[PDB]
Amino acid sequence: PNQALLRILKETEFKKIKVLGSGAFGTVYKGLWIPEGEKVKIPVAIKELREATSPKANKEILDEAYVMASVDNPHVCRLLGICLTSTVQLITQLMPFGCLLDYVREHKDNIGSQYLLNWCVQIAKGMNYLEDRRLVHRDLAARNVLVKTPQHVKITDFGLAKLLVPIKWMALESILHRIYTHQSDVWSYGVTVWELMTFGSKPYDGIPASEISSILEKGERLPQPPICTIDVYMIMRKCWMIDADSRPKFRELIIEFSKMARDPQRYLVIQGDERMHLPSPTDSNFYRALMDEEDM
Amino acid sequence: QALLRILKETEFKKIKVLGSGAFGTVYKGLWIPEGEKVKIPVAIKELREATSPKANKEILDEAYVMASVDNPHVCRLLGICLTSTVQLITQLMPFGCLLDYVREHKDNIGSQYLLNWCVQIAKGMNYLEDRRLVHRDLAARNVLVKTPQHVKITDFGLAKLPIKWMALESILHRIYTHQSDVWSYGVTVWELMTFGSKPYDGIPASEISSILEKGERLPQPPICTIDVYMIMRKCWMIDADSRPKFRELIIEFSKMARDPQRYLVIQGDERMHLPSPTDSNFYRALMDEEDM
Ligand SMILES: Nc1ncnc2c1ncn2[C@@H]1O[C@H](COP(=O)(O)OP(=O)(O)NP(=O)(O)O)[C@@H](O)[C@H]1O
Ligand SMILES: Nc1ncnc2c1ncn2[C@@H]1O[C@H](COP(=O)(O)OP(=O)(O)NP(=O)(O)O)[C@@H](O)[C@H]1O
Ligand SMILES: [Mg+2]
Ligand SMILES: [Mg+2]
Repeated sequence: PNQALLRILKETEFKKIKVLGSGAFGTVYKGLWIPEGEKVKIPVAIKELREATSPKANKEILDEAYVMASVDNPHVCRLLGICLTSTVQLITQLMPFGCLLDYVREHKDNIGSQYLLNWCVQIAKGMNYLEDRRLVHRDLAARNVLVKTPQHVKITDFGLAKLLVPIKWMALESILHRIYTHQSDVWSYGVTVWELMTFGSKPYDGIPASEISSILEKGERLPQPPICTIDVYMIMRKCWMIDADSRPKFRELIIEFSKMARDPQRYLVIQGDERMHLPSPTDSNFYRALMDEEDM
Repeated sequence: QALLRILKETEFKKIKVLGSGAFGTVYKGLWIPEGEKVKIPVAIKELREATSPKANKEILDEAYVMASVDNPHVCRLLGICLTSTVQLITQLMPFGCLLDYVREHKDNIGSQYLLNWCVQIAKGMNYLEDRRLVHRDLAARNVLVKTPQHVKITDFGLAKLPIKWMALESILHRIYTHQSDVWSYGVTVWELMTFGSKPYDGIPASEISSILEKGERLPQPPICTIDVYMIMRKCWMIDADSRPKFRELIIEFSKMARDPQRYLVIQGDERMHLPSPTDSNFYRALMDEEDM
């Protein structure tokens, strides 16, 4: 792993200036990195991990980080820099749009089927890249897709679970036997797609994680999203098959959700979809040049 | 046409006043995507002379061209807003322009850095020559820094819509060709090698065209060997067809950047900053995702 792809930061190089949110693994501040000997202050995203439980040695952390920093894909967020102190602080590119989950919740009325189906494509491509790299995310969820632009999404918090439980997003084998494979990540992908098709609903609402394994071991799955058709749900329902090797491979999902994007009026049904905002070329280039710029 | 976004004056909102010049004024702007909760830092250019609907037609037409300059080393016109007066939207560069940068880093700036900016500025200018475009307003002030290791040329085609940088023929006959930009390039390079000095300082603009014909040229920058100043001087030939072409200055500078100590003599060059691989990937990943 290119040991130059991860830059070691001294705590004096950057500043916390805001709290964007917290999760099971740490707190994420919006940050500013002042290049040594420069008057500019560049927007970053510091995530401070919480040690528990229980802690890795400084060297082993580096090794895992050198791997998270070696992630090169248009749809997978890469670890830019790290900071070892009394705590460990990860540094990534600041995403102003926030996570995808929050995005749809904000826009439950404005999304077109073209958008949704495309995000499933981008997430799948991203997960596929990770799969091809023999890397297991472990923690895939719609909260963990950041929106770079409304038409470009990426995946964060990769391999954090390896350093340091999202029960309602885990496949059965992960819950019961701590098994984590590219196929368990597929199940999580299914839940994520569910989250998207329901404009930010909560998986198993009211049902305590305590016994999610129970309902699952009894064949209980999530409601067929209101806007989905059978073609689509057949796929989701396939991602949640107790037999792991029965679930779709990511490369196949790319093709599946791609084929569906060819005519999104067919696989998805939405209020103003007949006339809802499709990404215009002249609009997309503006977004890309000003905010994106990365090869994809 | 997809390159130029006609912005509604609502979408964007000026904020800080970054500066003013010959062609207009610059503000730190904010593009607020119509349906989004995001505020995104841009760079706004309010042309200093107002404009009417007919001049607008001619303006957009150039604006499409400016929107099409797709080069890592030349700034692209992202969006435009026709109103009482025309407004242009480009990327905002926190590092500011290359001129103010050299002056506030005289002692920090080493061989490798200077000789590289030159190469880049040549690449950008060569791109404009390859596309038969005439910059007209080249100067260290027009060359923006994206990262201390990646510079870009701005205010292209703004002239079509400065004496001390202009070529002789530009001053005496308002002629602007690629070789006349090669002249402005020479002065630009000079600006840098002198860590920001003013060209022909103490000599009134109206009397600049004069001294040129008597054979007066900017002095050899204190840090320049003859391999370099020979090139700067060749850019200032009276015969336009005699000065270097941009495709050549790229080569000749690339030659020197592969052995910086020799062609540029700077005190404390031995300790001077080397752009480490990691520190670079950090800048690129964070700021310039255009593979610098
Ligand atoms: N690069 C980023 N840019 C902008 N916001 C970010 C970025 N990374 C994380 N966030 C925000 O950080 C907030 C919460 O931090 P986080 O640690 O990701 O919790 P989480 O991912 O929702 N829960 P978890 O599954 O345990 O990681 C999320 O809502 C994200 O929107
Ligand atoms: N994209 C940008 N990002 C940051 N600053 C910018 C950007 N574009 C222009 N500026 C600033 O705008 C300020 C004023 O420049 P301007 O009004 O274009 O005239 P100028 O730089 O003197 N060139 P000129 O046209 O010959 O007057 C400069 O100091 C730049 O630093
Ligand atoms: Mg997250
Ligand atoms: Mg300028």
